[PDB]
Amino acid sequence: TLPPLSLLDPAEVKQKSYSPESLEAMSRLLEIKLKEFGVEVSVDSVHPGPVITRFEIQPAAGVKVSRISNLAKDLARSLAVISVRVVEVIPGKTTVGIEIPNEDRQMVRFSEVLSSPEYDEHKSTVPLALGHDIGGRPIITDLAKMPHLLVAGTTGSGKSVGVNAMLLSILFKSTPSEARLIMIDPKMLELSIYEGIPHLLCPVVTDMKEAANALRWSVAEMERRYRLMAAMGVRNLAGFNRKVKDAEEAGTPLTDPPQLSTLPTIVVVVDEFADMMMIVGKKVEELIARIAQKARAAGIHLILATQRPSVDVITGLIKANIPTRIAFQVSSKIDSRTILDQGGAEQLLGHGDMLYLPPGTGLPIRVHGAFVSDDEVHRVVEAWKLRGAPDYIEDIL
Amino acid sequence: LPPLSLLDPAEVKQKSYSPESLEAMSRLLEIKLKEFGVEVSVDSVHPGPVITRFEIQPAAGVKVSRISNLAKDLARSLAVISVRVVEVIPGKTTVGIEIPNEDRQMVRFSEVLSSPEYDEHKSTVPLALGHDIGGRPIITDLAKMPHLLVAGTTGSGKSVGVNAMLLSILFKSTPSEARLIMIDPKMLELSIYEGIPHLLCPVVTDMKEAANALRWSVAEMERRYRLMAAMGVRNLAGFNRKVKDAEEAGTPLTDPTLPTIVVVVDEFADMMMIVGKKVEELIARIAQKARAAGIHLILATQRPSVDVITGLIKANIPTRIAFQVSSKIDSRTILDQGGAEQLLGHGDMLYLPPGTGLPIRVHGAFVSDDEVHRVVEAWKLRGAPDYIEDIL
Amino acid sequence: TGLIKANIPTRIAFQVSSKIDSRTILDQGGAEQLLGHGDMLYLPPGTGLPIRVHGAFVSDDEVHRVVEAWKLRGAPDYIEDIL
DNA sequence: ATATATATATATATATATAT
DNA sequence: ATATATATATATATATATAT
Ligand SMILES: Nc1ncnc2c1ncn2[C@@H]1O[C@H](COP(=O)(O)OP(=O)(O)O)[C@@H](O)[C@H]1O
Ligand SMILES: Nc1ncnc2c1ncn2[C@@H]1O[C@H](COP(=O)(O)OP(=O)(O)O)[C@@H](O)[C@H]1O
Ligand SMILES: Nc1ncnc2c1ncn2[C@@H]1O[C@H](COP(=O)(O)OP(=O)(O)O)[C@@H](O)[C@H]1O
Ligand SMILES: [Mg+2]
Repeated sequence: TLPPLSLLDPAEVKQKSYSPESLEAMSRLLEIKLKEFGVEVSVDSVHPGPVITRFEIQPAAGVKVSRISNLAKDLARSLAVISVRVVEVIPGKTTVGIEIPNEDRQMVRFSEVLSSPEYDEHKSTVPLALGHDIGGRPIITDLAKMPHLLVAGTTGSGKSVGVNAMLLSILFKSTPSEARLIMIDPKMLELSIYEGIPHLLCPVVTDMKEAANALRWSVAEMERRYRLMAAMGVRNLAGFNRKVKDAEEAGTPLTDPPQLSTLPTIVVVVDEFADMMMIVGKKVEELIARIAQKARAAGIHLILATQRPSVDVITGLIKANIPTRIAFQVSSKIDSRTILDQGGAEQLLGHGDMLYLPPGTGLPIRVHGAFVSDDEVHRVVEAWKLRGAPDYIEDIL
Repeated sequence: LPPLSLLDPAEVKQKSYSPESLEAMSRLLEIKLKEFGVEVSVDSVHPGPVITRFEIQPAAGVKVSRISNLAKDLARSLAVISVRVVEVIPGKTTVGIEIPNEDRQMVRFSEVLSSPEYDEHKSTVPLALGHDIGGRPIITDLAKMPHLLVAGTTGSGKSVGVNAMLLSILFKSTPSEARLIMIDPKMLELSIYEGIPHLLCPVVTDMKEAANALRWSVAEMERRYRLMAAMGVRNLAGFNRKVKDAEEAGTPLTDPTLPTIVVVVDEFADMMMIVGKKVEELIARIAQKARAAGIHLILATQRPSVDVITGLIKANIPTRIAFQVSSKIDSRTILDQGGAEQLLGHGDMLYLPPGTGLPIRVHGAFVSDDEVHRVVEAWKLRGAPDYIEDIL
Repeated sequence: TGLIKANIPTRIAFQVSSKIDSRTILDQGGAEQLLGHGDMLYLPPGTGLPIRVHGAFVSDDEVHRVVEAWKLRGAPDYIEDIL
């Protein structure tokens, strides 16, 4: 009874297209305005895209890539653009990629992302339709193996819309028997509108006295599920669901060290982690650390939307266990490496232009975050409440 | 309402610049840059009230950082206080240097209200806080900020800035829409406001009488927030939709027009220290849902320290205004960038929008305390005050 | 303390022994470069650049003379309930 | 133009010195 | 007795500002 994708707004902005004459002219202009800075290049390919256009240049014989990155602001100021991003390492090809933003920004809608094959047949209970890559290819990842996340970026750069797109990716694919959310929300403006779905376990947790109890129940559920899985000769949640479905195949509900069924995939979401720490502090610090360390094999996954994550806010022991991190628009090369261990997250655009950093890879996949206005979230949540009852667990609080 | 013909009519100045003066200054800028390393060609000039912008076309190979570092030696070599380099102006190729004038002209408040946006501003709490570089008024809506973080080192137009903000709040409102509860610790500012119907109590000048008004504000926001759900509406305009259509259809809608109430918080460092924590962790309570029930704050202080503007108060209010501050140390706790102390003073600010990260150079408006007395007396003469007992 | 620096806009620092003390007083860092013996930089009411004011010398063989010139003209008036 | 030298921001780890 | 706040040393990353 999963909702129809028709509840999302249609693809409209597909009208944009640039003639190859303009690309020729702009590539020659790029070569000239670089050669005016000492570095000579040769535009090799002109790979276009929705928001940016990767002018894949071939550096000369002897020029260093740093001699290009250190002028990624002068070159931008001298091309009548906002800010160019220099992809100092293309994977596979022996080039440097300059990504000059377009004039009219083809917006990305969310039905454009979900209608893609990578989402059609993504066999995980918890996918995440992040958006389109720099060329229109959709980027769809798996929070189940991710296994956690750290949203960041300054004010007005698309963090709330990012979390919204992620949650809607959770909804259009997973029943309450395959996913089950838990949401904390200090400074409530955009997450309250999710209340009532059959995927929650609590109200929208604004009572910071009750956030601690929610996360303590989360840790307790982690412990209980580890006990229950270790008593059944398995090594993670996926193998446990395999065993229970093979049991139901033989029509035999297994023991309960009566009956056991498939277990959900908890998703603990936290918006603006800094405001939560400014209230609960050390009381819910060991809790986040302990639900981030040993809560992958169980299923309790942890999203953490935040502004600039510093060790003052998100401690090192928590960041050292959340290895997949996105960044929308930091302010400098230190606000960048606080969230992404690199630079270049300041050389972006607002309005939802993230840098997805896959787990265990030093190359941020620049992704354009899908746009989801609150009307879409409302027309999805009100359609969920029609399908299920607000199943809550007061025992959590 | 008190009409526009109650303020000082903006004195007519012929000008502070001539085309030959701008041309000579542009040539001087090019020559003083050529004496340095850079090579520069000025193409366009944009005059302004206080700061004048020179959009320069740097030569092929000139890195912007070089001019941004030569900023101070330009300030010296041009015989000015200090200039600032707008490193990237949108949609162009020219770097913008901003040179202070020699004949400052004042931003008089009638010149700010008579602007076409204040008259057309569709709200009840506009903070018409003066012109910008170009000389175009910068009017913002309180209910969308939805709170404020005015600060700046002493003698930076702060009392006058807050007075202009409050006069803007007043000038286009009645007690049925806007309403005020002022907090003036130092016995110094806002003591003039005593008899306007926009007040709910005698101006809270005692400091242990301030926790009372604060607790009443909390109770008021949290009872309006329940009264909303009693009709399913969300914002105060929504709850007003009923009672202003209950007169278009004659509807007896009862207790199952509430006005916006702007708690005017001034020099809150005092209130902080003479109360303690029951005020330190109470504005953080208000700011959460006050933005939906008319309650609003104008949090202002005259020393932005680390223990006065705390992360428990700072993070619930993203809209923040500076003035000429001591140095970068207070710049980083009243704003989040660099250049909030290098302001020409006497009203200049860096307004930071709610959903932006670039503060706009804004020239504050100057309001004569004579005209403040005049307009407060005008309000006292139009209607009459009305207070409430439990405010304590 | 923060309480003392809170509501005292006007400050006067003679030559302090280091720079941390100069920031403790003025928040400027220019008090440690004073030539001693009554030299001081005045941070005027309000704020701004600290003006340097070489203090004036008065000798304890003159404070006593002035105390005498006053004492002869009046008498100690100690309001009882102060202490 | 390109290799170093000096200042600064951020994060870790330790020793004191305060408070509960 | 046992948690915080501060100052320090040290290690990276980043620009500017001098040598060759
Ligand atoms: N995918 C997108 N495309 C275009 N604009 C977007 C997109 N995502 C977000 N925005 C813009 O960003 C704003 C929301 O930013 P937000 O996530 O609230 O930042 P913050 O939470 O830091 O204030 C919206 O006003 C919207 O216009
Ligand atoms: N926009 C302006 N135009 C002219 N003079 C101004 C302006 N803003 C401030 N001033 C001058 O600065 C003074 C305001 O000082 P203020 O910053 O209120 O002191 P404090 O910070 O101690 O309250 C006014 O008396 C006025 O003379
Ligand atoms: N105007 C002045 N010129 C030169 N020396 C001065 C002046 N004023 C004070 N002094 C010096 O200051 C000294 C007194 O300082 P002192 O009272 O010992 O300081 P403290 O009591 O704070 O330790 C005198 O020895 C005198 O020489
Ligand atoms: Mg947000």
